[PDB]
Amino acid sequence: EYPTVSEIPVGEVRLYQIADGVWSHIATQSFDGAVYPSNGLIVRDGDELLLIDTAWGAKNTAALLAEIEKQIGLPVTRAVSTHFHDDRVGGVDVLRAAGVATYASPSTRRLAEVEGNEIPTHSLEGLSSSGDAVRFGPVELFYPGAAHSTDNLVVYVPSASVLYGGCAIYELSRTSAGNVADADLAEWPTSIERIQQHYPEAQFVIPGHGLPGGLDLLKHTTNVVKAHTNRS
Ligand SMILES: Fc1ccc(CSCCn2c(-c3ccccc3)n[nH]c2=S)cc1
Ligand SMILES: [Zn+2]
Ligand SMILES: [Zn+2]
Ligand SMILES: [Zn+2]
Repeated sequence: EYPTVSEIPVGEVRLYQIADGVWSHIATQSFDGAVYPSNGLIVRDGDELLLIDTAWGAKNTAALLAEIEKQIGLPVTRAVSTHFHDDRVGGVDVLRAAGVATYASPSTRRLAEVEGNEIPTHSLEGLSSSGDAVRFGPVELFYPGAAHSTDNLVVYVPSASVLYGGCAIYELSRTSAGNVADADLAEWPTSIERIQQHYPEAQFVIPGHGLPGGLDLLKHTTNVVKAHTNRS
């Protein structure tokens, strides 16, 4: 019942209830004549919502907000982008125009600036060192160290045991490394181990793209990263 590319018109968003007061959002985007799904997180914060990641661009992001307004009907007051690439910050202006406070680490803000990407307004302090964790309302934010990118964060919802790995975690179907231009291949397995050691109790693991699963997505990503490392 998890939405895939074939059930999502490009420009539309679906929401998927993972657990109580936790949803993934699913959008699609064309890239290089391919069509990819993309996940984000929505977490109930009392009477308001915390959004994790944009829906990969302004049009998708406006559809996401409209879809939240329709299906949940609670206001999105804050949003966190998990790394500086366009699939996570693309649409930050749309959120901002709708009165959402947008957040990212100084690391992510710096890299987005350098990249010429949209720049979330507010800064998340205390994530600069590997293994750093900080509370952000109904979630914990964790910097495991460099993986898909030097700045990538993961999000844990303690109340629901939902780990959102963002693009540092691959779904099981993805058997080869994705787009690794900005990755730290050498540090990626160690960063996944930090996630393993810090959240052994996670029941649900949501990858940045594709199907959710359990904690084996961590070991899976390790396996894939290592196979890529050994390309010859
Ligand atoms: F099977 C697959 C293969 C690759 C992906 C990733 S599609 C690329 C998304 N992306 C991007 C991106 C940003 C802007 C334009 C294109 C890709 N930056 N970081 C990441 S992750 C997903 C599923
Ligand atoms: Zn990326
Ligand atoms: Zn503000
Ligand atoms: Zn991604």
